[PDB]
Amino acid sequence: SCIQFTRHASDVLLNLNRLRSRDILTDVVIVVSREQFRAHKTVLMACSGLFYSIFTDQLKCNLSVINLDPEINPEGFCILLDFMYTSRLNLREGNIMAVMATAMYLQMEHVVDTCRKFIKASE
Amino acid sequence: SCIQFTRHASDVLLNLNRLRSRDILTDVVIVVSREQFRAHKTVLMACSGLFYSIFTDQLKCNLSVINLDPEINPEGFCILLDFMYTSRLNLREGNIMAVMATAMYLQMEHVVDTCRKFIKASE
Amino acid sequence: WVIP
Amino acid sequence: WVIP
Ligand SMILES: N#Cc1cnn2c(Nc3ccc4c(c3)CC(=O)N4)cc(Cl)nc12
Ligand SMILES: N#Cc1cnn2c(Nc3ccc4c(c3)CC(=O)N4)cc(Cl)nc12
Ligand SMILES: [Cl-]
Ligand SMILES: [Cl-]
Repeated sequence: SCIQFTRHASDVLLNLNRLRSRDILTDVVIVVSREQFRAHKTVLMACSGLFYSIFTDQLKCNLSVINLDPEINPEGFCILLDFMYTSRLNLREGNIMAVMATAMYLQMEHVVDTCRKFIKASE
Repeated sequence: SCIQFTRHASDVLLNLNRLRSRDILTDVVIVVSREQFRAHKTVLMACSGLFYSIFTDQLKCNLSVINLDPEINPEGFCILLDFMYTSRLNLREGNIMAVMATAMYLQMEHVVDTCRKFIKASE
Repeated sequence: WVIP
Repeated sequence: WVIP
């Protein structure tokens, strides 16, 4: 018999992104080649099958630094990290291949789906 | 020129609630009289003006235990904590006064609004 | 607020 | 997915 506040989940996510922008309570740095990205482990796990696996691991759960595979593109990661915190995906002709490869690695199935559909439409 | 995934914010919140249920990466215990509630500081701040103030404080940000005012009802807090993590508010005739008082203390304006409207309709 |  |  609950009532539901429609905008609540979006409002929560907006405030989590504000915390990220101000570097408040971030507990991990994701290293992608020469670039570093600070984030909240809970948000990363909630969005990515890869981070969910990493941070449920009894040893990796306590690491402050995670190094991604050297084949991962920093811009592709940046676009996906922004997506995690906003629901908005900056998908462009110039970045779609990097975004899709990064989303496959991060196990972000909905992003992979759409990248596949956008590529299929251009061929 | 971004695209947006409609269900993303709800999916994030669902996974944050799963983390809470499994006690994964919870970093604070909220003590309400004889009861204890584990939560994620980032979610509490994102939902409550009171917790946003508490956890941006340079000393309180590092506390693992927060004790609420003894006038706060544990069931009212429990209902609001569930709301924070799900967007669903278990508002009942028997708990509405406790929920509204707790929401005023926690500075959760949308919950206060609706409690006020539900009370006005019954008088 | 809605009835979900 | 939508155009926001
Ligand atoms: N507890 C918990 C919890 C935290 N996060 N999380 C999940 N995170 C996840 C796992 C796989 C995938 C995605 C997110 C997006 C995607 O495409 N795949 C799942 C579950 Cl079943 N549980 C949890
Ligand atoms: N950074 C950050 C950040 C984390 N959380 N958070 C806010 N949390 C908040 C503050 C006040 C109120 C509510 C939530 C619900 C309500 O009724 N009042 C606000 C801002 Cl402006 N910023 C942030
Ligand atoms: Cl996804
Ligand atoms: Cl609220």
